[PDB]
Amino acid sequence: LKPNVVGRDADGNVTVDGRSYPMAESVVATESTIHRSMKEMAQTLANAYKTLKHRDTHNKGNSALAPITDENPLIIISVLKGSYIFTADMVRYLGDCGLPNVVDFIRITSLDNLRFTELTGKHVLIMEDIADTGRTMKLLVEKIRREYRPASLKVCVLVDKPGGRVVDFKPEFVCLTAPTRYVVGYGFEVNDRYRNYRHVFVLKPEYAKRYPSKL
Amino acid sequence: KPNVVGRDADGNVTVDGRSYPMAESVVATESTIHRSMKEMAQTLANAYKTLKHRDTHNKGNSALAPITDENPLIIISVLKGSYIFTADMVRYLGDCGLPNVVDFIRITNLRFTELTGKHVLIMEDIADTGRTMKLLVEKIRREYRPASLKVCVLVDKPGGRVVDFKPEFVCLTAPTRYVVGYGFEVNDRYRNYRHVFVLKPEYAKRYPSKL
Ligand SMILES: Nc1nc2c(ncn2C[C@@H](COCP(=O)(O)O)OC[C@@H](O)P(=O)(O)O)c(=O)[nH]1
Ligand SMILES: Nc1nc2c(ncn2C[C@@H](COCP(=O)(O)O)OC[C@@H](O)P(=O)(O)O)c(=O)[nH]1
Repeated sequence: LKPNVVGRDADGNVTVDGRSYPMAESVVATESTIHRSMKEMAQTLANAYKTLKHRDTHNKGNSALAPITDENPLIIISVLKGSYIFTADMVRYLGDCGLPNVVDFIRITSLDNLRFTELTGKHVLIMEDIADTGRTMKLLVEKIRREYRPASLKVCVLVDKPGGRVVDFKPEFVCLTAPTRYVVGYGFEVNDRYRNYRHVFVLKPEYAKRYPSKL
Repeated sequence: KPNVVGRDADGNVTVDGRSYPMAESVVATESTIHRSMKEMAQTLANAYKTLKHRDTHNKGNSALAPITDENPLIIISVLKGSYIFTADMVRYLGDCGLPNVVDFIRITNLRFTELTGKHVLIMEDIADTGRTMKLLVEKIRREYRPASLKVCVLVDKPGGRVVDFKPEFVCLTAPTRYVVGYGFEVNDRYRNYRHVFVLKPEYAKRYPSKL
């Protein structure tokens, strides 16, 4: 939550706190902005699920609905790969707000299904890093809904790019909004590069095909 | 940054006012964990910074290439218990200026194919008996043939060693007890906690239901 300083070096490259980022054209959101919006999002999510009830799978002898506890946590589906840093930070923030949850990962590239089998009648939250065309999440929502029929199925995204929509999809929860540009940093990649950066940047167009070689 | 560890009215372990009824005791608070990882990031950095390996960015070049954004350090992370640890770690690695990329493998899966002649580092949450990592190391070394293959762990429990395996890099050393928090869990519970706790034995079988 430390305040970040955005500037330019002598070469004219975008710098954040003295560190130069030659691949960046501009700054979408510094680390401070990102975590501030995730802390408030955690509180938003906590308020939305705190008093909710879903099917009891801890005790199968019970027929009544059960509140969200450690026995019957919120089911969080994290979308590999870009969402793993976003998810790691968020679940800890959710813990601060006292929201019981468990995470299973799925790998989608428009492939690697869930290990969880009890999603029926459960409150499920999908954690995706970014929504652009909306195709990835639209396909994922109807797939999860058809195969499991959860009590609820909402989507939380770190970054939303509404200007790039091609289908009818709206994330219930949105941490940040970005312009219709290719962004990098904090999960966002260019052939797995720049993923571990602490800020979200607009990528220079001349860096789009920087690393075409197979990893 | 430093965390206040105490006890509430019921004798339950508390960290920063928040009670943890499942905890027997605190292994390491968030501040300690993060301090260790920052130092480990520096250790890793100084160990790979000057290293050189196969250039796959430019296959036209036959000479070895330094670790750059073109040819990054290959990091293999093990789902699921190691993703939070890996998340924090790669960022500290970014601070220390070490280019790296991460692929995940689930064991209880690698999509990267070009590890040959590359420096590879495995990020694992815990090493106990050593069986999990000894098997993973041998599999990679014969099915990818890397230039180097070292393991970095968050928690080492050397009193649990029953096979021939010693991780090159260790953040925290713990006794032979079952721990929860910060990646470690019991049936996926308590994984999101910011600290590592010794679990009460009675809580070991608290969630027998399949997820
Ligand atoms: N780095 C980066 N990637 C983007 C961006 N916008 C879209 N992608 C692709 C994909 C990310 O996932 C990883 P990958 O598996 O695709 O490599 O997300 C697809 C959904 O946004 P969609 O368009 O709704 O389907 C962006 O601004 N930056
Ligand atoms: N929460 C927690 N988990 C632990 C602990 N000790 C070991 N594990 C997990 C174990 C495999 O667990 C299967 P999974 O559910 O994680 O997939 O991993 C041990 C291998 O590293 P080993 O060295 O070969 O024995 C511990 O103290 N606390």
